[PDB]
Amino acid sequence: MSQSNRELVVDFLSYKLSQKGYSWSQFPMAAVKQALREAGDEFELRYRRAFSDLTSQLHITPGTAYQSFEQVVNELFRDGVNWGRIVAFFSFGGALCVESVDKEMQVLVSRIAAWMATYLNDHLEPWIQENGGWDTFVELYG
Repeated sequence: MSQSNRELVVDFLSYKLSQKGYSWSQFPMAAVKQALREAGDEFELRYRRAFSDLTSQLHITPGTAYQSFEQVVNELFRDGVNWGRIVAFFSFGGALCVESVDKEMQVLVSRIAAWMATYLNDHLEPWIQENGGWDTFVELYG
């Protein structure tokens, strides 16, 4: 999970940046990654606001600390965790990275990736592991 999740986060963020015309140079596993990439595209297809409100609540700068990131991300889970909210969490991180590149703060991309892995391992893996693990995610979104 530690390294697994780190790799999962980097893959999704790299996918999103590539897809959107940005560089990703600031950085069954294969089945998990693919399922998550598609899940995110489906999610963003419906919700296209890009978490403007949440990103505004965060207004990320090189000075922003994890605790602030954690506090804002917690908003997605006020009613607890579920697969859709985990997908939204990945999408939110992608949105934060795109925003960071648009502001010429590409230095933040690897930082956001680290923050996401930390948050995933700390707050989301408990629920994930209790509900089938990533195997169930693939089975549900693959």
